[PDB]
Amino acid sequence: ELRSRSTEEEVDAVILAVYRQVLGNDHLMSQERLTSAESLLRGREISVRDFVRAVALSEVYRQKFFHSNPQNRFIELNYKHLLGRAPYDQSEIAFHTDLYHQGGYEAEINSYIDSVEYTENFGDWVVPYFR
Repeated sequence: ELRSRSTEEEVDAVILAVYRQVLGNDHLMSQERLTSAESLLRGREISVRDFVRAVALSEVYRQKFFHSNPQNRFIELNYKHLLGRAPYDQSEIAFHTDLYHQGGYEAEINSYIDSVEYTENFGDWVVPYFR
């Protein structure tokens, strides 16, 4: 699914699809919906990537995958949700454990989202999907 201009139903589908990919489902509580960022995306004020980022940096993502998971599970889940793939091997897990230890939560999350690999596969306007 890609952005563009025709949207409306399309925008709606993009929004739900981002939730499904990044959080694992699109049936969240209303307190969990990032309605402000949804509005920006709909109004074309931010991109699909921006919206993916807002979801991954939200308290919803933090509580779902980060806080109550061992670090290596958090990392594996980052790979699956943000890049649409499992880590290639344990070296990727070691590398991001070091990244996290050194830069913190947001540095870790943004590493995937701003990555060349993300740009290459999804860019600014395609909803991430499992590859």
